[PDB]
Amino acid sequence: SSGLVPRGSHMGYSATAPVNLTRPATVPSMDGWTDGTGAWTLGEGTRVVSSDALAARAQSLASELTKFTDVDIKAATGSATGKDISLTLDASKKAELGDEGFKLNIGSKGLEVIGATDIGVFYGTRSVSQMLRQGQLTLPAGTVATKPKYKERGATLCACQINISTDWIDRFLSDMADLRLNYVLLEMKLKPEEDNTKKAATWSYYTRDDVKKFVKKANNYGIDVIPEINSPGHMNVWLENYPEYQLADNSGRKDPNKLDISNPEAVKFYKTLIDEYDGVFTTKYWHMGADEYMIGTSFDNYSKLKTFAEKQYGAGATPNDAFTGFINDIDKYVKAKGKQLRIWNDGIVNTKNVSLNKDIVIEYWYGAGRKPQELVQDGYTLMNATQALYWSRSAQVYKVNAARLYNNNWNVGTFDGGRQIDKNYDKLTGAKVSIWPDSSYFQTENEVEKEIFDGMRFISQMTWSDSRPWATWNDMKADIDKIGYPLDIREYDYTPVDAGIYDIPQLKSISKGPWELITTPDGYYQMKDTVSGKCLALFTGSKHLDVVTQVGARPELRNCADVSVGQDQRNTANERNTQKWQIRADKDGKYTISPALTQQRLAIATGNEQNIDLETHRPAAGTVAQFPADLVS
Ligand SMILES: CC(=O)NC[C@@H]1[C@@H](O[C@@H]2O[C@H](CO)[C@H](O)[C@H](O)[C@H]2O)[C@H](O)[C@H]2[C@@H](O)CCN21
Repeated sequence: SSGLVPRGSHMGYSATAPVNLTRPATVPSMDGWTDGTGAWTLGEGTRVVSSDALAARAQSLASELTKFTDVDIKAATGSATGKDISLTLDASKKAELGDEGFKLNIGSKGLEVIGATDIGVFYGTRSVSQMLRQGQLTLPAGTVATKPKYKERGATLCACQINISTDWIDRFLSDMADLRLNYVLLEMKLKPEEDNTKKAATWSYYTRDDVKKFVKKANNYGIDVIPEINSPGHMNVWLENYPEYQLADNSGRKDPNKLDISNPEAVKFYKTLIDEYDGVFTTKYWHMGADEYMIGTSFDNYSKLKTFAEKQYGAGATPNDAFTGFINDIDKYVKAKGKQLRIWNDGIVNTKNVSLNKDIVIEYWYGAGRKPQELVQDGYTLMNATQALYWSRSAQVYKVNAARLYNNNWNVGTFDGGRQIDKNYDKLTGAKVSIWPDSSYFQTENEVEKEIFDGMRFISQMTWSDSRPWATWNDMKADIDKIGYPLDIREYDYTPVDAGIYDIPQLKSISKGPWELITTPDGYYQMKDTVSGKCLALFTGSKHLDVVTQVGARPELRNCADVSVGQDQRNTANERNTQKWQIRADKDGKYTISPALTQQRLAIATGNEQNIDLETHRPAAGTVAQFPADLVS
């Protein structure tokens, strides 16, 4: 017989270790590891030891490691033993480590993590968590120091028109932290509450309380959450109810997507929104978008902007000048609030009388138009937001192919359309992936989460390490899978109730029930009415992005769709996903039911809910309808 038995190494340091014991992988990679003698084992009695200042980081790391390892790991202050993980903040090491980098020393003093900042220590602890959560509790001795090549590393998350649940955003933020990603551009609506903007409080929106909460979580993770309110284009969700601010074409037809930048009350409305955001985001940036103002048309159809340009910026001024002038004016405005402005690059147009301010960060996604190398020559600060790093729920042209990018040698200087710039350009800030909803019924947010996994690891690797230590993408993939999600994602209770037969009094206006609940692979439920044999759907109402956003829309019974299939079944996506329901448990015990696509909450209508949509249609009082959570708590 083989005699196979667990090795069962003693906890702490051992001078003996096999020469080729695996060093568990991390993402980002920690390049330039220097091997030392022996190995260190996490085991019974191992503690995370730190100063008082780092106590919170130590306690959190101990708790997490206890969960992953099944060993009771406690935090402590005072002296560390070779059994222990030590956290050290040494701010004198800024040259070696920078604002975000860290050093690991693994040896007879235990596992030491050193950073020059709180975020640095935290980022070192992410590698420690990654290394210890792969079923191996012995780590080869040695040392490494690592810091990110680029300062901004992250994602555009367009939580726009449709709502991305705050629970999803919290998970997203935990995933970003695991991956040492420090940037999220969040295009979203913060619920407008002043008399002069409140008619734009249509769904999707986020409450001030909800934003304050995820910004606080982000900041603890070293993540800069930058808001975007796109302007002067893509303004439908803001101007629908304010036709007075919409731009009319030569024939007098207004577009709810277009802000009239010649109307000073329209510009003031935009600035009012900036002021509303300022109370809840902590970032020093403002992103105003400036993409696709004239999509589906041209400035020739808006002669009024030419007229405005000439008045404002002198004879010969063009609509491009007026557009750039609006950008420069928003720059002036947010600077005076201590912020730096950011735009999308298609906002950079050929001007005559006005020139675009060079203190504006350019996030470059669109390679038609002024080329990267040209902007380099100009001296602009640039972030790589290539379309190669896009996902869309509906536009299948936009699915990140991490394999292809890894194998083809993309790096952060590889701008849109494969146009290379010097990756060491001293004003290249970094790079990001971008997560766009577009026609939104094709994929649930949970399917989005599954799909983006590989691409998030790819961008993490190339923005921090800018190296390819895995021989191929497939080698990377095997290690990223072994590393897995951070604790918070593993803990999220996607489906808190068992499949089965339920009485659901909230649904009595639809059927007396009972209801058969079954779970879906994306972490939702289908709810079948045992009376009619049909399934509950949120199907009907006014939409944005082909998803029902109408506050007060009522659910309905429809023939049962097959909820067991994946997102490649595009032909049935709408019937399927309109039949998916998210069930959450209260603090504590009570359950809420939300349409998976809309992320509003079912409630019995009282007739006292207050919202712009409800001024013009209300569900019959006492019937069950969807509402944003803030109108029904
Ligand atoms: C920078 C970006 O690529 N802009 C152009 C478009 C994206 O447009 C956004 O669409 C969302 C809704 O999905 C918002 O309305 C936002 O204001 C727009 O900027 C679009 O998502 C994406 C891809 O479809 C391809 C082109 N970009």
